[PDB]
Amino acid sequence: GIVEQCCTSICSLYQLENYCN
Amino acid sequence: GIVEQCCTSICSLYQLENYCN
Amino acid sequence: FVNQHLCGSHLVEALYLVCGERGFFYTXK
Amino acid sequence: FVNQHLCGSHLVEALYLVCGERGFFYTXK
Ligand code: NA
Ligand code: NA
Repeated sequence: GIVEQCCTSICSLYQLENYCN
Repeated sequence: GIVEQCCTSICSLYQLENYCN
Repeated sequence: FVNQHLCGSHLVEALYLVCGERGFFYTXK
Repeated sequence: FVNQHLCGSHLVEALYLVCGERGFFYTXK
């Protein structure tokens, strides 16, 4: 999930935008 | 929506919790 | 902190604090 | 601001800034 991808690993714009509605 | 209920009017815990997963 | 006008980042912050490990959805405008 | 470790309120803030008027969903743990 987002924590694994952005908190415990380095986040990316690419990944963040997957959580926009 | 949440903006109408919590931003342009006064928010409540009751309303906020409706947006928790 | 919840019983006031909450806009933008202030509203997101309140959702974060209230919802905790549940998470939340923020859908505006 | 997005290319780093982002946790908790820091992550919510990044979602808020990136997603803008779209809004977002935050589902952790
Ligand atoms: Na609290
Ligand atoms: Na920006």
